[PDB]
Amino acid sequence: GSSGSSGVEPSEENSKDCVVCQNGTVNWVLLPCRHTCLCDGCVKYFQQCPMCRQFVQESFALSGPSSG
Ligand SMILES: [Zn+2]
Ligand SMILES: [Zn+2]
Repeated sequence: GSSGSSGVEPSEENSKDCVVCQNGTVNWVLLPCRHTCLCDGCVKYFQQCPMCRQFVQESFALSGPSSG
């Protein structure tokens, strides 16, 4: 029972998300830089940061009070 609205999306559907698959929520930091642009899986896809391209020496999952 609609008129013809074939486009229902929020103001902005992009923020602190993966810049590789933009499908899953990034929950891993790429230290040192500590950039979260790689999903739990994409984190292994690129040994470096897809933003700063810094040799990833250590990586940990946020798993904190920071979530949407
Ligand atoms: Zn991803
Ligand atoms: Zn980075």
